[PDB]
Amino acid sequence: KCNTATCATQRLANFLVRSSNNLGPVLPPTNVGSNTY
Repeated sequence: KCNTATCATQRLANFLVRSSNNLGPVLPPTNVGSNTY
């Protein structure tokens, strides 16, 4: 890192901010057919 975590984390921030992909707090697509069709 340079001084704090963000300077360093600026690259992994992605790893985490993008990590929300699996969580998917929301999903316009649909939420009733995710096991068959």
